[PDB]
Amino acid sequence: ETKLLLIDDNLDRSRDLAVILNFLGEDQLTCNSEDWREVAAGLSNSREALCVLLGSVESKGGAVELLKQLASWDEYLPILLIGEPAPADWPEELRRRVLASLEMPPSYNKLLDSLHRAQVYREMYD
Amino acid sequence: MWRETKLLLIDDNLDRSRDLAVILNFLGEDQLTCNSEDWREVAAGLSNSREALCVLLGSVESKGGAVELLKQLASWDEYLPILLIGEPAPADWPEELRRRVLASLEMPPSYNKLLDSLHRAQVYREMYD
Repeated sequence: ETKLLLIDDNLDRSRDLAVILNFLGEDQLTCNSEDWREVAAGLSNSREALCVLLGSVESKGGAVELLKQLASWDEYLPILLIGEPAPADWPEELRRRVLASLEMPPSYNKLLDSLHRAQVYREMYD
Repeated sequence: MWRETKLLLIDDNLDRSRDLAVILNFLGEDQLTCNSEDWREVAAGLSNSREALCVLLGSVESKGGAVELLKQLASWDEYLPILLIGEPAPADWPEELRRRVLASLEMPPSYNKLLDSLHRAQVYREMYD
């Protein structure tokens, strides 16, 4: 019984992403870079979070900093990039957790396939 | 066997209408979006009524009601199927109209029912072409 973790500072895209995820019957919590810890404290524990859906981080230290934090919160939490460049920028270590970099809106298939991939990833890593 | 088509979204509930557009956009389903006061104007931009696969119909605050709206749609093209969004087809309605409503979609829709309803639409279009 898991929830997706939707972390994206572009509010408009977020609202659209949630609409699609609800349509898809995929549960999710909606947070930004500033408040994601609070919202994530709503979950029993961290393993309730299947995957992070990540858009744009407008906080101090950017996506890479948010990501460092995510992996100290749960280093087995895989990431899904949506609507943002694939960055060769990121250190390999935290590029590792990024299952796929998807377009906005993602294709129906890519999205489902990638969520399936996040299922398996969590599972193999428990 | 085919031709290119578009969905026609008529819904005065604007937040629902925007949400529906996001979903259809996600689905790759070309569509035109309107409310009841401007639907004629928006629809005119089609080549003809036959490029409309079907109507997704929401709430109608038009002078009169959705019943009248259905009536105009029918005169326009009587083979143009209707999908009720967010509304069970009222048992109150007259069969000539009811005969055209193929499905009622709960909000937010199910992927499999939306697809099933679009399929019924296509079977219906091409039956009377």
